[PDB]
Amino acid sequence: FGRFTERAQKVLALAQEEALRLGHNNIGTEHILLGLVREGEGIAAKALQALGLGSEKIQKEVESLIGRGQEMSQTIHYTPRAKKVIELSMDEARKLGHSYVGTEHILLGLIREGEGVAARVLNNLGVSLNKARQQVLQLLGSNSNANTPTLDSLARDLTAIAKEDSLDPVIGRSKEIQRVIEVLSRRTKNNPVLIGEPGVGKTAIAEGLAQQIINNEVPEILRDKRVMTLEDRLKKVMDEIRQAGNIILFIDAKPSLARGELQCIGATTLDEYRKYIEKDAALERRFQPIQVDQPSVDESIQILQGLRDRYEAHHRVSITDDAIEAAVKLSDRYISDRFLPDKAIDLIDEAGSKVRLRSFTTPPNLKELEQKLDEVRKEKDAAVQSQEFEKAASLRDTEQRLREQVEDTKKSWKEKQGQENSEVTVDDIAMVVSSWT
Amino acid sequence: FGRFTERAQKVLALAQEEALRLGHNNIGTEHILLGLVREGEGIAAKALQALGLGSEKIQKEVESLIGRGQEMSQTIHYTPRAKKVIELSMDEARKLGHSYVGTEHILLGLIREGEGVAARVLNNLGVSLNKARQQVLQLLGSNETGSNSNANTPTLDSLARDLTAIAKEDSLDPVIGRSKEIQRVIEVLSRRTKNNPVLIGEPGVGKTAIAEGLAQQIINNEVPEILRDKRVMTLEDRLKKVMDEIRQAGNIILFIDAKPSLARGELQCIGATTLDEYRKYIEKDAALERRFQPIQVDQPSVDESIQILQGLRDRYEAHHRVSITDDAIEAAVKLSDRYISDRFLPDKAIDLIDEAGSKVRLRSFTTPPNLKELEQKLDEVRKEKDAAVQSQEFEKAASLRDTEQRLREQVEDTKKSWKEKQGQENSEVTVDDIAMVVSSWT
Amino acid sequence: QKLQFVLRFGDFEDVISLSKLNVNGSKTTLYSFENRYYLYVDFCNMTDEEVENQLSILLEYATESSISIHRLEEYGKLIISEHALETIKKHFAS
Amino acid sequence: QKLQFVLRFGDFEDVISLSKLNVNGSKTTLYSFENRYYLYVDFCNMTDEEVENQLSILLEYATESSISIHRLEEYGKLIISEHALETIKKHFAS
Repeated sequence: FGRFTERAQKVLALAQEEALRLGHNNIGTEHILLGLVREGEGIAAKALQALGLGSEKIQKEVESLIGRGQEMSQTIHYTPRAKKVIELSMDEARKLGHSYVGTEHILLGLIREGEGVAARVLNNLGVSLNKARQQVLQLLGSNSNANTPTLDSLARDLTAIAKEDSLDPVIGRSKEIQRVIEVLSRRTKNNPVLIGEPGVGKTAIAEGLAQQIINNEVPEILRDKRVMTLEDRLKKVMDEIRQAGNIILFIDAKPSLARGELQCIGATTLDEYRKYIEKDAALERRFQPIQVDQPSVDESIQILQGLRDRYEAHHRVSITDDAIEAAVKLSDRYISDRFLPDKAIDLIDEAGSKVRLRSFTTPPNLKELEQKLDEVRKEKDAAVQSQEFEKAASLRDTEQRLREQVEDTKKSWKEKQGQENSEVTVDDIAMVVSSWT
Repeated sequence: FGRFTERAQKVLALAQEEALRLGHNNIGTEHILLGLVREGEGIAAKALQALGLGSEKIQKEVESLIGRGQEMSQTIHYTPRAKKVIELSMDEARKLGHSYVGTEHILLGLIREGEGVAARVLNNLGVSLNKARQQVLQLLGSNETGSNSNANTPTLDSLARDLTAIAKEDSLDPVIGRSKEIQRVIEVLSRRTKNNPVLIGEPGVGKTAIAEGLAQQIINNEVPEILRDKRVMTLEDRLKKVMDEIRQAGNIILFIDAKPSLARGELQCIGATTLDEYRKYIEKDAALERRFQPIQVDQPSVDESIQILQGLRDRYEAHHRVSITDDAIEAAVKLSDRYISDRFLPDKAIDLIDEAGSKVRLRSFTTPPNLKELEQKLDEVRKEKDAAVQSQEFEKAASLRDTEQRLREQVEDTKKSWKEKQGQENSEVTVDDIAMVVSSWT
Repeated sequence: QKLQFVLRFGDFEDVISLSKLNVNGSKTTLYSFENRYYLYVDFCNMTDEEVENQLSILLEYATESSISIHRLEEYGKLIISEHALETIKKHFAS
Repeated sequence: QKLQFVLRFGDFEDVISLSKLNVNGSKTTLYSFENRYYLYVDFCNMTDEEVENQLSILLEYATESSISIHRLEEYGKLIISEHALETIKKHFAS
């Protein structure tokens, strides 16, 4: 119903291997379970080895509750239960940040929907349901003074946060950064206010100081200094600071005021800043401005490639380079009413979907079979409640001829993934624009 | 007094069967009771079999309190009590979502109005009144119509109409489009930048219509594997409570028309707000211009309008005159685009239709000829009859009452002569009805 | 247990209907008040079971009014004394 | 412990599937209601362990409806009595 590990995918098809090895006709939750302990190497497989549940012990209970074996094997499908069980492992992994399902999650997903044959194999093999979700769990896991208070989230620590080697590039606005520092030293117009048309770049300048203080060239006393970010918890945390002062605050959107320390970098617009200094005059005083020129066109390009990898998340990029060249250049002169790093990115996204979108569209003049198909099922129902079986079973053998019929032109539509899956070049990008201009 | 199950209707007429089998002249609550246990198969019938009350035990108490038997049978009617008992079962079913009355409800309806003969049969057969309403209850229950999944609990609870749901059992209207409009939503929704979409147009174009669009397509099935397995939904002390019970469940997309913990969780929206009102929100900025992000909703192509009407034509047959006439719809629509001229091209239409979509069912109900006068007359009578009856003046009423119903049947005969004002208008429709509506708007 | 009751009928015809039966060892008297007709029943000597019984029937045709019976005896409007049911049956059942 | 249950299948084919196995000492009857098909199972004499067992299987193919069973007996639509599974296996498994 999507994409999982090999281990998942193998374990699933492996249920089918077991579907037939016993001759049954629908693969229920009991076969998914055989699937897991029989690929013997998944985390799922590993766990079962713990509870005391080899393939030996299990299959004996199962055959002791179903056995042979109508070799029918008339191209089988799932149990509705097990289809639920699959829908579930997908969720038992949203619930774990695991970007992709695998052997464990499916075992997780079975417990969750406990009503079914697997579940009974075990409540029969003296293995309550929770002792089991446990075993899988115990095989997966995770990944400071005043920081105590601050260190909510509100408002994450740019500094130590990017001290952990954990930081990327980052491309500037390299002289945008350093002007944040002439100001963040002064004693005059001390606290710098970051004015520029919104974005991106802006948040990237403070991720700068962060990068700069730490590794490491910086000056007029600024070491071991964090940059931190993002009402019934208000000035609360703010007192962990009037009592220790290694800290710049990064703002987004207000002034509880220079009652003392408080080093902050300003998130505000060409005009929005004039919504401080007019009522005055903490502005011409404390707070003090600097602008975000739109990042260098060429710098613009090698900015995406960094988050190219990370949007690879929708299927096409990484690549093409020839694909980005577009996004960026189009914007700088061809409308051309934003900021030279923000725009480009947006464009990708239109296409950063618009391709997996066009990918999962609908087959040819193959609409009317759906309509035909519809009434047959219908015609089938009416007669079964009239029964009239044969006079219908006719009609089932007949609905089903049309079923596998349409599929082989919808599964024949991974014939359509190819003609755009991970295809990328300007082709897709600029047609985007025929609208915006 | 309406329509019930066979089982109901049979049990009721079955009271009458019993009315006469004993020769009595009015069927009271005692006969409705016999009616229930003697159709022996209704839920009502079934219950009585529980308390230890077969037809045998009952009819013996009843004959032990009335017996023969003036074969009069002069075309009988109810007891006023029992007429109450019937009015009641109708309510003992409103109180159960049961769209139609049946054997149980009538048994329910009896207990409720306990003053009467049935009630005593039982307070005599050592069967207090509540032990009885119980037995019926323990033979009906819930539904569970929804199939599922855990987190849906706090959520699907509130509030708030699970659009994916209404699109699952396919119990969902088309609806037209704005078909290329539904698509532009999924870009704005398959992203990472402008995560969340917002539709702006006159409000008007039943924007809310486009949303049901997803339900249908996310299901079967043309949409990125980037969005399969999700849910559309809509809409004070119930605060952060259920919203916490959702961030803790990523599979959710939402609908609004009016707050912002924006972008925080997977809290993903679809917004419907005026041409301008939005001006008044990105004006808030700039999590606005960021997270949420807009698309222009069109006043449907005039023809498109027509098709929307018909699709829910079969569904405005509720007010008794449609389906049809097509020729009439085209007017509802067409006149609006060019002639006044103050809305969206699909709301306007339906409003014309509804103006008329009772109006004619009404010209049906008007008072008959100047026979407003008869009733006026009949009144003066009762009085003479009545006030006379207080003086007596007895046989001075006998003929006075008789003088009365002489009138009445004459009245009701010409009051139901206006079923003809029905065959004339009822189920009509054509244009002329509309153009009226129109001229009565300018 | 009490052996005398006061009942109100919504419309007079309700009373005619009641008449068409058997009063039986039952003195009865009928008032007119607030446009609605009250009827006052008096059982001489009957078993409690026998009266809770009988009264059942009556309330197929009426309801039982909270009305102080002496309010009627004073401020009512008498129509038929003692044999109130009996009389309506005369002038009205056929 | 109770020994009779009422289950709802989403689509009919789910029922055919169930049929393709062993009913076993199991009387069973099948209704049609709200477009969805309910199925009513009745185990005569089985150990509780033996039934909690069996019922497991069933719900691989159904869910258990809160539905009052007498609602069906009255307001449902009968389709097959007593041997409900057995009959579907006849007209449908090959």
